[PDB]
Amino acid sequence: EVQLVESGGGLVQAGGSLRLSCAASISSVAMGWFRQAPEKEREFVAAITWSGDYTNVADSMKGRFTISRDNARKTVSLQLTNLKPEDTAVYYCAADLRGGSIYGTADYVYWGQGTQVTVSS
Amino acid sequence: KKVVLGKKGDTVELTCTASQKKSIQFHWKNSNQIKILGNQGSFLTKGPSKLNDRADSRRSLWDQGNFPLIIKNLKIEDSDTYICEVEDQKEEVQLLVFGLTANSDTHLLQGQSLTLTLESPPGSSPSVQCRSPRGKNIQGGKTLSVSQLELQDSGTWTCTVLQNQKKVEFKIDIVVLA
Repeated sequence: EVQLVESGGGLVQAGGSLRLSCAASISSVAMGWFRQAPEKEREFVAAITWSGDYTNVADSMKGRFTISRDNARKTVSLQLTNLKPEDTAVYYCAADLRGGSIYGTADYVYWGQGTQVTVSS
Repeated sequence: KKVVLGKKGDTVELTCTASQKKSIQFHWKNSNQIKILGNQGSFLTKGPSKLNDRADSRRSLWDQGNFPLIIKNLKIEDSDTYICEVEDQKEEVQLLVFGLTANSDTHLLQGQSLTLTLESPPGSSPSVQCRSPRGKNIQGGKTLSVSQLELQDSGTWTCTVLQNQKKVEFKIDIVVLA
């Protein structure tokens, strides 16, 4: 059992930057971020291996979004830059791929409730 | 990273070459840092693993300083960064596996729509170009929609995937009935 609690969403400005955080309550599992807008499919955003040595940011978001983690604090973080109205969504933290590749599968076991990001034009 | 594309169900060979034309100690690992194989064989002897019995090298090439990683019967989830370490050097290879399917198992009728879908690793955004049996070229992203099939569309379609400046080609047989 793992608990995931997101924080950092809110109402932000187009062109701005925002850092989201997720507090877990482990240092041995992959973690990821996803997002879902109203009446649209949930979308993979980014993943990071247990050690933090490898990351996988979605091709369409590379060079705007980055992902990091802190195993001592049991957190994973998502850095958003140059925000667009199209980035408005609930952003979800996820954890545990049962050892799978962060480049090969997105079938995470544990999921947070999500934090709302709204980008004002 | 070097990028290599693989086809679902096929075999892929990830090359690794040392500075010296001779055998020396090497191993391959995945991005999770699990060792896969090396000079003394497969490391995957500790329990069930994703790559169990599907990963090999070409032992006969090691004395030429070539230490490839071969993965057979590819799954989309084999997509990963694989790291070859030989002595003090490490080479990273990003494998991306794709599969091509149509939205019909048996057959389509003249006038029906066709959806070609490239099964893709998470976060990839390939571009796809397909050529019909008539010779018409269409292009788009992971999913291509054709509005209506003609009898002349019955036959082998050829589709090329472009990802990270690398290309791989699929062929798929579409049958259109009258």
